[PDB]
Amino acid sequence: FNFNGLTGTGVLTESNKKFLPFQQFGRDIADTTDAVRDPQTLEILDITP
Amino acid sequence: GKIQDSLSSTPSALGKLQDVVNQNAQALNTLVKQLSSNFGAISSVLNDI
Amino acid sequence: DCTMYICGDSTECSNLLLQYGSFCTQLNRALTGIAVEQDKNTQEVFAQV
Repeated sequence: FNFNGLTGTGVLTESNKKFLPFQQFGRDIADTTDAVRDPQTLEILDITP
Repeated sequence: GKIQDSLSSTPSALGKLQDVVNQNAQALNTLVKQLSSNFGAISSVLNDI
Repeated sequence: DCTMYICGDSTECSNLLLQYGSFCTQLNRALTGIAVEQDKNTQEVFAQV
C-alpha cells in the first residue's frame, strides 16, 4: 500500500478507531504507523504485517 | 494451616519469584521502545528514508 | 548522572541527548540495582541474630 507517499507492507483491515477530523496517522509505542485514512474515502483502516 | 493463610495474607510474599518475570518484561520493553530514536539521522522510519 | 558528564553545564548539548532516547535512564537503573545489593549483603552476613 502507498497512501500519500507513505510506503508500507501488511494487511489492511477495518478499524474501529475513532479519529478526530484533523488527525490522519496513528502510531504505536515503537513509532510505527498502525491506522490511516483513505485520502479519497473517509473510512479508517488498520495496518498489521 | 498457617501456611494457607500466610501466603494469602500479603501479595508481596512471592517477591523473590515475581521480580524474575518483571525484569525480563522490563528489559524487553525498552528494546522495542528504543526503535523510535533517530540516532541523529533524519527520521526513525527506514521505509520512509 | 548522565547529563552532568556527557553534556555537563551546556544546554545546547543537553538537547542533543534527547534524540538518542533513553540510554542513560538505563544506566541509572543499573547502578541503583547494585547499590541496594551492597546494603543487602551486609544484612545476611551480619544481621543473623
